Amino acid sequence: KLADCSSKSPEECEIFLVEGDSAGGSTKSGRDSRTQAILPLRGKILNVEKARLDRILNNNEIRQMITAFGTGIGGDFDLAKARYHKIVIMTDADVDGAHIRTLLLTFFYRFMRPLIEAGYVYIAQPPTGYKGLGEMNADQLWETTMNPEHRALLQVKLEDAIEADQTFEMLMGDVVENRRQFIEDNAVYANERNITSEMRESFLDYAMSVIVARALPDVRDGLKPVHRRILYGLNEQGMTPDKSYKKSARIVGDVMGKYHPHGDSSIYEAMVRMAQDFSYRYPLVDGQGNFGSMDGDGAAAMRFTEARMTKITLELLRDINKDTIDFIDNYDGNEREPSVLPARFPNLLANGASGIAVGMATNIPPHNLTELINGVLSLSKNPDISIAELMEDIEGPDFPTAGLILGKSGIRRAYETGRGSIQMRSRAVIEERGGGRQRIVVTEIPFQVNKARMIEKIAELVRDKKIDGITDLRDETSLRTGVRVVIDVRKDANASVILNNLYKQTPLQTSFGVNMIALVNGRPKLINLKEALVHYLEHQKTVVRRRTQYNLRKAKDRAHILEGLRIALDHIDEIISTIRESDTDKVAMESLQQRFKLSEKQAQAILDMRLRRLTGLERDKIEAEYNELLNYISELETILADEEVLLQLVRDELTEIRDRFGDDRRTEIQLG
Amino acid sequence: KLADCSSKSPEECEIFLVEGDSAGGSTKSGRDSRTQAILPLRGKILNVEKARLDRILNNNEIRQMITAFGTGIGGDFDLAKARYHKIVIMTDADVDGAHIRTLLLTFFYRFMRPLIEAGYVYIAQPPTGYKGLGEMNADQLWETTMNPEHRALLQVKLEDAIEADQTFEMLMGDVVENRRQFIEDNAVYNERNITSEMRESFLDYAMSVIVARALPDVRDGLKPVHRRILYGLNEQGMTPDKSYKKSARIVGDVMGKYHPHGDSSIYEAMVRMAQDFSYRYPLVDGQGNFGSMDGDGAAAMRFTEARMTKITLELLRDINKDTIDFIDNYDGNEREPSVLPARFPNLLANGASGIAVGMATNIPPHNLTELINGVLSLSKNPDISIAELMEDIEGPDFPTAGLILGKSGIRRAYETGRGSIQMRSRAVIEERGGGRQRIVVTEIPFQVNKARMIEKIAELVRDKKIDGITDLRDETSLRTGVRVVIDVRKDANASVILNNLYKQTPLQTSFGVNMIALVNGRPKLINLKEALVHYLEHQKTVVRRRTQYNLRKAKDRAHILEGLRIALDHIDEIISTIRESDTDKVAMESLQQRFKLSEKQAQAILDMRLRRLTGLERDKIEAEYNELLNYISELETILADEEVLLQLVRDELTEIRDRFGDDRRTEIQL
DNA sequence: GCCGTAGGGCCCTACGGCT
DNA sequence: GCCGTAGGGCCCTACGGC
Ligand SMILES: O=C(NCCCN1CCN(c2nccc3ccccc23)CC1)c1ccccc1
Ligand SMILES: *O[C@H]1C[C@H](n2cnc3c(N)ncnc32)O[C@@H]1COC(=O)O
Ligand SMILES: Nc1ncnc2c1ncn2[C@H]1C[C@H](O)[C@@H](COC(=O)O)O1
Ligand SMILES: [Mn+2]
Repeated sequence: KLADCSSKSPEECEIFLVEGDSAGGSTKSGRDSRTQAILPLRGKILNVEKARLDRILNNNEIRQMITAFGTGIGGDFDLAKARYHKIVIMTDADVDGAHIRTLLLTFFYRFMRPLIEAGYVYIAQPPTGYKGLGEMNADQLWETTMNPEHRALLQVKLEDAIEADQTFEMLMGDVVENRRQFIEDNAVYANERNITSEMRESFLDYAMSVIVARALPDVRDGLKPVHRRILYGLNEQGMTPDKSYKKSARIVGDVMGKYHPHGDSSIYEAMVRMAQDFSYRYPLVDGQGNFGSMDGDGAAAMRFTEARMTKITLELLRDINKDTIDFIDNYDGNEREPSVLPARFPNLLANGASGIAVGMATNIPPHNLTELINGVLSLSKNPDISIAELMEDIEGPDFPTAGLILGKSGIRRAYETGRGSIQMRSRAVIEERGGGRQRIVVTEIPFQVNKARMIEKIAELVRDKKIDGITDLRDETSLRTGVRVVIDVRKDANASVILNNLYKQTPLQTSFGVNMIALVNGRPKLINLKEALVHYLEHQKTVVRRRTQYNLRKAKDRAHILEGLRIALDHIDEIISTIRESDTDKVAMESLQQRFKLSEKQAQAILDMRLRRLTGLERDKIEAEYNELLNYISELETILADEEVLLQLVRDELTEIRDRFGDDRRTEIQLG
Repeated sequence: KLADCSSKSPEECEIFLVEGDSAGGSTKSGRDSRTQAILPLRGKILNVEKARLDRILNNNEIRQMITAFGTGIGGDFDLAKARYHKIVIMTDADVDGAHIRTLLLTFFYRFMRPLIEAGYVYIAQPPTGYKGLGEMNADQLWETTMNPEHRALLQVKLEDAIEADQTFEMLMGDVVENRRQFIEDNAVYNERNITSEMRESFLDYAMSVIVARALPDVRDGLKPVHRRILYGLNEQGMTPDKSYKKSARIVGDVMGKYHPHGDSSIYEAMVRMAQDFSYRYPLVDGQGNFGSMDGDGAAAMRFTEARMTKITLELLRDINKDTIDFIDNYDGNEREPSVLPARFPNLLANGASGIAVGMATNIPPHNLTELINGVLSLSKNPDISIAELMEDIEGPDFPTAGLILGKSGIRRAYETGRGSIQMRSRAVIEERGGGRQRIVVTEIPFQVNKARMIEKIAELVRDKKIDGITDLRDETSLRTGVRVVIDVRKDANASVILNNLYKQTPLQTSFGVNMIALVNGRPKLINLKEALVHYLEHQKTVVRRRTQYNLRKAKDRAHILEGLRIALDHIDEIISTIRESDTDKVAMESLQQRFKLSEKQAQAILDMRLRRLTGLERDKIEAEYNELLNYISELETILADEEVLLQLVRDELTEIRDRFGDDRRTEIQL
């Protein structure tokens, strides 16, 4: 793995650390080989501030580095035996390289301090706008970043042992609470180097990145960027329900050239999760081929699979090209993307969310679309509606895997505060199997409980004689039968006691521990149910208001044009003779505007008209269209005038989603 | 790996063998778990007929299959110890599936023969046109392939143990000539019998590899996966003037439209085309880490970026002018080119290597200036000898430079299509001070890993097989270019060590020329005069069809323009006519009726916008027709005479030589 | 120790002809 | 034992809560 330099003279040799081999080859092809050694790593390195010494010292990349440096570590560390006098960090110019970078400083800091103290450690500054250094051309990497004559290494300064320790303790250490509070305080949601300055800046930039632009969903359409991009990716290449499937690999290439500069499996498996009906309560993707199973199996590889939108997914993208939502430059400015989807149903809650961020994490369960909506409706009529009153409509989450939820206290605590624990329970019955003996039949398991892994924890529990009663465990699941897991019982054993044991002892009963965080105005926030429904319904007010302002503007732009087309066709031949006497396109435009009182666009419209638009009935079609538009226009000014009318539309259109898409509660909420 | 079934009665238990987890996942889903086990393998299993008995038993997949059957092997076999009374071969429905099939049988037949005797070996029948079984939903894989009520299996039948021994030895044994002679022999361009499957299946594989994988086309020099690559770039306008599109987009364009195969096959093959130490006239221009002379792979395709070079435009030039026959891609959803115009002789310029089935090919690059001088000579002399030609084309011309030792292998190679040609690094001895010397190498042979080469040397010094060396450094720099230094012990002879380096290490290597290409969709060993004769014949046709095409299009455009011209003449009559027809269709009939126009001159008049009644625009129409009229009669000239035509191919060939023709890199020492 | 978006990469097979 | 298209798949790491 080590491409070493040739000179064995420490003082003038330096070593570069890079994220892996894609970067290695460009750095090996660009280095001055005499004095510069290259070490590739393997992406995210161990956080050593967190992991203990047996893990540390048995980690492949740390070993190589210690070896590489010849210094030993900790006590043993010694500065004379250093094989290089410049150890240079040179990670991707991206937030994930900024993190790797803090992961290395932490490591150097806890095991190789004297090294930062002799001023041996440096950070390299490659130019932004590449995905990794494996995207740079050889010379260019060398010239802007590795050539000792034009390059700009930041040398790492340690100024205060006290400050440094604390810094590290907070940012990299296991206590999430002080790392979280570091963020709230410093976050702004919109050449020698001080190691504390660097650690603080670099980890923040990564945290703020992970929080707003990765791991947590938006309140308004329920999605995290990758899902938004994918789903935006499909829409743009109209890979719609009524059209045939399309190749998983083209979709993912497209999405990764255009909206998502992250790896292909982070994206392809995002798309798969959206296709699985045991993951999404209302699947957003339609899946052709092997897309996984409840025994944890991965999808086929993405050359085999094909996909397109679910019908429900169109209701997220409806009204998108009517100015409803702001577009933003994508990562490289060659392309535009939606900052949010219209989302004509409350996605966040219906399909829920799970996500791990920094200094926090989120976990929102799925719900039943019929309930949500009826709930949104009640609140549309009563801004003061209480949480007791919402749970008349929304009984509680509703899993794609169904099963039971034991009681309303947890639901209640979690809808009131955004936090609470809900005990999920498999659907199990006890039934006879002939010969005077019984069995347990579970046919439904909790949400996010791997069945084969649960079926092994059970086998394990009987293998290790921690449970008396069980005579055989089989998995009789199939497409025909559905999920069917059978557990025989030994003759005469009570089977209720045995089932109950399994609930306490196995994932057969799991706790979903709700933590309803989502992105409210690009800043993360713990919300309870009413907050969530309010932001969403605030979002629909803007989606309809803006679609209607759009249509009105469009409608007026048209009627102006028909005002001009009417006049052509009412003066046709003197229009024709105006054009013919004139030589250039501009001089014609000059003459019509002035002659028949036109605007630029009208004259322009008149000049773009085909002769087939002069056939006889054409005049009338026009007049017929002008009048209906005037009507139309009037209506849309009604709807922007009266807030109640505006908010009455939203309902109507909401009432129509429910009608078309709403389905029966799957998960039962036993009480007691 | 094995997903077992619930029952322990082999009676009713059967086990389905698939390609992997892409395919196993869709099979695990669709199965009846009671009676139906699944062992997923991993791609091509070892060919036992060419393997050693130690290797075979160590082999992971082999072992899992043995355990699965639980019957032991050879003399320790036991038919009463069989865990499933039906073993089912359920591979992808593609040539490689077939291949894997044949391989699996070979294992069965050599070690578990009594399993085919006992009637325990079956072959499943998934539907065709899926890349894998993983492309299939579970339920649909169940209704077709796995459900006892609908599935149509084949019980593999052994009939004659001796034709089956001769047959396995022939197809899967390590003597090509028989296997080759089998393809030639058989090449055309329920219950089942084992021999009869083996021939038909191996033949489906071999034939696929030979015509649609491993062998270039004598016309454009391209394997299918390269051609598809260059068209993918064309059909996304990824041209050199435009910026650099991401490697993942292309690779994804190509896969789904064109090439139903692994994405690492594509990207690596597009990679090769960007590297200036591999291609003599690099076809792809890449932004980022594209590998090294030291064996370094390219960077992952999420990072790298690429477009056409300038010279690939020439391979593609006029592709869309019906210069070439399009054909239906794999799934019937797109059109892809059978071949590219190839406006310079790519096959020979960039050369080619591919390991086929029953045959291989290995052709070297050449210098484009000489190649084109060659073709010119041939155009004005059909009866030119390989030797005449050789006055133009000295010999090959590697992109890595170096020295060729002699002309005899070359001569041989162009007369017959086969020969050895000995390649040497360019190397020189020079002082370093103090009497002492070094050896400094600067170009190295084609296809030689500069790193592997150095290590080999370092192993030889350490093991003392080579004497008189005191150091060994690679001082290659992008700035100074390739530079390998070897420090001779004082007083030692440097020229002897050197000729010792050339005997023992890749410093000298041989290229074994073997010029097998596809001539009319059929694999053939050709020679220099045929490589160039089949190229010229392709130029004649490419250019003749374009100039035909270009004439059909002008004559159509002329026609329409004679329409617009009549409109402008009688414009107020036209107005009149159109205003007094209620509908378009009634205008259309009246306009044709009225002014003696064809159906198309009328639509185009109905289409004309008004802006085209302005003075400039009027003149614009008159310019187009006089110009095009004159163009037409030029096209008509060319087509009238084979010689004016041929001379055109020469003036176009000459232009390209002029523009991209470059200096010789490899020296031929007499 | 697993839920799910992120960074990062390596190894078995077939096939032919040269060494 | 390498060359070059093909079949096929696996492991490490961060991050937070339970
Ligand atoms: O970026 C894309 N593909 C990347 C190829 C991913 N390889 C897929 C298979 N890989 C591996 N699979 C199993 C085991 C592995 C073990 C070591 C290294 C790679 C492995 C390594 C990564 C892509 C493909 C098509 C369209 C868009 C992107
Ligand atoms: O690395 C092994 C393979 C190499 N080798 C080169 N050429 C041959 C041929 N023709 N046959 C066998 N091996 C060849 O030599 C090394 C040792 O050989 C084996 O054990 O295979
Ligand atoms: N809620 C929980 N908290 C901590 N460990 C849990 C856990 N659930 C399962 N485990 C397993 C994982 C490890 O095998 C081991 C201890 O944790 C550890 O050291 O990583 O126990
Ligand atoms: Mn429990």
